[PDB]
Amino acid sequence: RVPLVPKVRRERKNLSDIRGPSTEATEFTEGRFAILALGGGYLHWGHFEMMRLTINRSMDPKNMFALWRVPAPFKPITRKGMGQRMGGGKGAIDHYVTPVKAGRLIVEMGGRCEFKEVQGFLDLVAHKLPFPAKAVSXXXXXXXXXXXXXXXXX
Amino acid sequence: SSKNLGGKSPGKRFGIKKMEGHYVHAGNILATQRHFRWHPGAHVGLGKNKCLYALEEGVVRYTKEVYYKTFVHVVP
RNA sequence: UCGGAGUACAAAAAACCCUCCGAGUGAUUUUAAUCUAGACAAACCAGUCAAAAUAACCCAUCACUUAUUGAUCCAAAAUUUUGAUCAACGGAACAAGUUACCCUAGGGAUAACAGCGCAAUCCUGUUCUAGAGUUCCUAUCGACAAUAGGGUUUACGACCUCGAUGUUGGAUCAGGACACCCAAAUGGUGCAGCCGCUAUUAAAGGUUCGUUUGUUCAACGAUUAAAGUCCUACGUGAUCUGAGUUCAGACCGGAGCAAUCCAGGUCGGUUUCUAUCUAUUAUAAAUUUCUCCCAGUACGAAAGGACAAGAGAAAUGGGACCAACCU
RNA sequence: UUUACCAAAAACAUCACCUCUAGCAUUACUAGUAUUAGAGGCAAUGCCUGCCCAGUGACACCAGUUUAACGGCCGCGGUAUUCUGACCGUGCAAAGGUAGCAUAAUCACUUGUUCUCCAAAUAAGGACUUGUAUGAAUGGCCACACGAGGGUUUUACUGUCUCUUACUUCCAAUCAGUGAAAUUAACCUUCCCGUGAAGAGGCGGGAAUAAAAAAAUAAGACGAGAAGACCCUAUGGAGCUUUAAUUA
RNA sequence: GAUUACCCCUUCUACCUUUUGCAUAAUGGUUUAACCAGAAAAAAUCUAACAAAGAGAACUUUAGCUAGAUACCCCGAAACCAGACGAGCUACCCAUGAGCAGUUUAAAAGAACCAACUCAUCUAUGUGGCAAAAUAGUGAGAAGACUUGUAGGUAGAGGUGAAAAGCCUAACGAGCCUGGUGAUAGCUGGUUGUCCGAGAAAGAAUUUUAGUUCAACCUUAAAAAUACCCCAAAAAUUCCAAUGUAUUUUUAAGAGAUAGUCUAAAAAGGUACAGCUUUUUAGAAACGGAUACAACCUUGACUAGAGAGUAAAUCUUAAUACACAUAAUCCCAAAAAA
Repeated sequence: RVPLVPKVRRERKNLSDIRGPSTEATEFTEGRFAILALGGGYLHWGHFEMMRLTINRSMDPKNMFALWRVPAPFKPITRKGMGQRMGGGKGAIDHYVTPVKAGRLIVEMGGRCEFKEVQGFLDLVAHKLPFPAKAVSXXXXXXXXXXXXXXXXX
Repeated sequence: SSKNLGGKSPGKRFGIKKMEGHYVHAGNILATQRHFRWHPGAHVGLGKNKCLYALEEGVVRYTKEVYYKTFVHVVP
């Protein structure tokens, strides 16, 4: 998965995606189980692709479907040549990353409901990410949000 | 090292020189703008640079109208 | 030099060897005649809007909307304007190199060597467990990622130093770190045994002699219980060495019309100091190896083949001595 | 013969070879006359010095001549087990390196490969040639003899070394006489861990310590000594060279 | 400061210069004495004379004119030019003299070796020396292009040079002396008594970045104004009531400054590196606190006083699974979990 026409100039680093806690993609929708982000960070294309390979090799034979809410990275990464100096124009683009805020759903999976497989797999995925991943279901997310609001009200 | 090239352009200081409620004089510059942000009202002339000015002595007043135009008037 | 769109979120302005596009004009039709207020912008100088009066009639479209130029003195078609790519664009009317033969004024406000800050790069301990290992994730490996340590590599920054911190290597003299090469104590082993592999604990001692080339290396010879790594201004020139390199010559090759250069290869090239202060001018108890004996038994088809205990020799080294040998 | 005072060398000079300019007089040349004089390159001698005059220079005059004048002397494709290309085709140029030589005072890759030398040879010698980047008078290839030049291998002999030891003399040491020097802000002058413009005897906290010399060791006082000779700055200076511009 | 007619203990990081910042291991100083570096009035402010006139036959003048009194320091080159002095050093040459054993050898001033003499190959010593070119061992030439005495010639918009950018009186990419000359230096090193008030770190340009010219500020002496903190009418601000304030300019002269940093926030570059660079906003620079230490925390800065009340701060809080290199602890020792 690569950008069709990367003629667009490299984008500056806003850092607002790291700071901002967007609740936009937190909507659970049809997915019974999902992955949540506990911190802001840039998700490499290799991370996402190898996560796709991870969910493909771990695919449940009976019933499973993989849905990724995270789109292909629109943000390139700029790096100067090794051993060079500062300035003298921008460097070369190594690869692309997707800005990820707090609360955004990384991966949602359709299928039958089993806690044993889901929790474990999403834990493995949690070990495969630079930021802590939270395996989420409707009841657990609603109970955690209600407990956090009730603990903030006290 | 840098292939791309561009220059810097000194500001012409576009904006509004006078405010509503202020007492101005005839021939005084009201608002210097690019194209039309606002439109000239009664007793207010229009320039080639699209800069509104006061025709006669009076007080500046801003009034919005929707038929979406913004008029500046001078009340003697 | 200039114009527009972001960086530069709801009046201005605001940088970087930040980021996108545009100009030194192109064309079609009507034509901008005299001067009175009053404002915007503005360090200087250059730029915008314009009621209203008079004489005579009754500027405008495209190149998204704006850009699209030049201040003095000096020349000319003629008595009023036309000329500089003065583009290094606020503009010395008119001009290119070299100096390792160099000199002076200066600067650590500014480079190279070392230190320091940083840890991309460099090295290494780990986290997750897909996939190899016939079977078996983790004896031995770790797709892809994640958390760190270290300050030996290559760089960044230019913080002390250019009224000087002398930059490689070798010799000499050491000290320290442990990520242990060897000797020691162990775990696991796809560990029968002997030898290995992997990991843990441990820096007390030791860690050789040569050939080629300046090596930092590397290849090779002979041993050894092993021939560890790094730091100490990549230790050590007021101890030495000048082999490398840092400057006066002689050639090859390349570049240049030439003066001459090259982070290229061959030869040669005097290295100054009498110690003022601080510091220093030893008590000791060790350390390493080989050989022999039990033995060629247990074990094993065969090949193969100890732990312990005992004995005799050296070695390095500490502290010594001159009776013999030797100078 | 040459940098008197860091270079004595392959450099310069030297006999010799060649090119080219001078037919002329009484304080150079020279009281000389083409076998003479000036200029240039090369450098005994031995074997040779092939091609190119389009450009520059030079000579006869607009055209041509002239390489021991300044200089220059190619690429691609195809063809027989493998490989290679005597041969052929083609582009370009004024003409495309002939003899000889060659990992060389030249070769980047490189410590080319092979052989000799050594128990081991990035050096050395002898060969091979895809010569990055040899070449025939800035000469080419060899050469007896010669060299305080630059390299390599056996023998002989040695305190060079394994590995140092002893002795003699002049200093160092003592006493007496005569009595310096650079250096020096003032100095009551310890160490460690940290900090401080980032390397502290003067700061902090711990450790150590009665007060003063002499003979010795050179770690520190970023020791002493030279207003860095590298780097950069200044609308600094000077030497040298030109098709920089401007001209007695 | 205490303390005894002396000392130990407690309280403190030389001066100066240069700098964003120096006790700094950045600069200068052995000490002392002495010597030693702000001398120019146009316009202006001010004190006086007279006043539509002043001023000693000259100028100004819609209150001027005249006079007096007030602000702009030194040292230093490398080099250039002119006039001369220099070949008793050395380089070459002219004239006139002198010197260079011995041995093997075929005729051979012929070859080779080797003393004098002429050179300075290598090593060592010497390194404010014996000596501002040495001594010891060793080595080259040594009848030749040799060495040397004396008398002469050639000099700097040059001479000479068996040619090294060498020599020309101990340092020659162009000698030395004197003069131009107190050459030029935007640089660097310097610039001396007391007290009081106020008190600066960046707008555009420049054959410009280590320098200048007016703005952004500031100071002196007078006048006329008003100005800010600024809510709703309106377009983080741009404006304006009211508030409690004091100032904001106008004019007249006169300065200096324009090679700065860090933290906090928002950005850009760099690697979600840097005591990193490039911007915006804010703060910043006793001797209290942070062990010491530029900004962090507390505080705005009279002298004197054997008074008092406080600000910040100081010693501690967080845990469980039937790896660098000299001597330690993140400032002593310990402690505990108002």
